[PDB]
Amino acid sequence: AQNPNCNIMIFHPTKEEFNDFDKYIAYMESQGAHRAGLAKIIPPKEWKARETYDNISEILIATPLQQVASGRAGVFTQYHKKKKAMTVGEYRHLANSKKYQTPPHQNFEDLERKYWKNRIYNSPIYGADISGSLFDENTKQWNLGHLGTIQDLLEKECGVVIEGVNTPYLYFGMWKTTFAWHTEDMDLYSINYLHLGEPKTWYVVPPEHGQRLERLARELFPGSSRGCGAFLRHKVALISPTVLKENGIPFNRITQEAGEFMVTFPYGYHAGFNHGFNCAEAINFATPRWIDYGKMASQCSCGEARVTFSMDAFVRILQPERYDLWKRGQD
Ligand SMILES: [NH3+]NC(=O)c1ccc(-c2nn[nH]n2)cc1
Ligand SMILES: [Cl-]
Ligand code: NA
Ligand code: NI
Ligand SMILES: [Zn+2]
Repeated sequence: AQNPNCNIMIFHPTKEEFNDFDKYIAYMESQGAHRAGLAKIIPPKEWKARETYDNISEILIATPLQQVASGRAGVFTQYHKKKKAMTVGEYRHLANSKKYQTPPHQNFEDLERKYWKNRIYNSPIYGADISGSLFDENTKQWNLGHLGTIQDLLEKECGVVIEGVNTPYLYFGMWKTTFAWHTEDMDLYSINYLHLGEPKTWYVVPPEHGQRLERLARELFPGSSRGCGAFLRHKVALISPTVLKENGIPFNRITQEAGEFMVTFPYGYHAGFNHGFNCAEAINFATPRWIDYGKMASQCSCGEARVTFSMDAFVRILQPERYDLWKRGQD
């Protein structure tokens, strides 16, 4: 069995290997990459996303979100407070202000230590889920706006057309902006390209061990758990690497830098934080190997989670017994 310890693998495709997206995902899996839940892909030197980032300041962040924590430094939830709209140029200036700028630090480990010590005492602002793309239309390899759609994948695997579309999203981050522990909607894959700026640190639990993380989360957030049997679907809970280690939870960590892709695999729980001002682009995708994960994915039906109408067809077709109750939770 490949990659039996479930390490995060890093790949360096050649320009030729970068042509066929789907083929390379399958190749990574043949090497056991999926066992970790996350892989890093470093593009060949010949490749570029777009020519420059000099002209992005006028993009609008219509609803920046302030991420306010409660709890303890290693075990906390966060809620998103809506702020007034601002441009990417305005948000960059805010990220670099004394209030929000990254502190002086020696290396990525020293910054990580500072993050876990101090995150809860600050409330960073970030831009999330902004439909759009920064890949140039002429970039033919690994352009996140031009991957096979999930709806076409289900049609090719299972036989029936469904409604829905599948387009990328942009994210603008600053120091301490935080992504809570989660798997993707319907346990899909995701891919994330860090276009510009400071790094993003990721934590990931192997898919084979995801129920260990779920168990711990129920223990650590007991009121949440009573409320919803899939509360990690709400994407609000943080548990530090120290606490995971204390509890014996298998996990790994890695830092993504500008110009690198990260792929998350079906049912790979992940969380992390941004080092400073940055811009990333991400989208969910499927392969044939996803279909069984999608059939088995937990669902939140308590109301809290709420998602793109595109998830409706996936539930309806893959999970007909659960559909009516899930649909009640979407209202
Ligand atoms: N599936 N979405 C993610 O894994 C994800 C979600 C949000 C963020 C984020 N970056 N700064 N705050 N949150 C980063 C990644
Ligand atoms: Cl700090
Ligand atoms: Na490890
Ligand atoms: Ni994710
Ligand atoms: Zn719920």
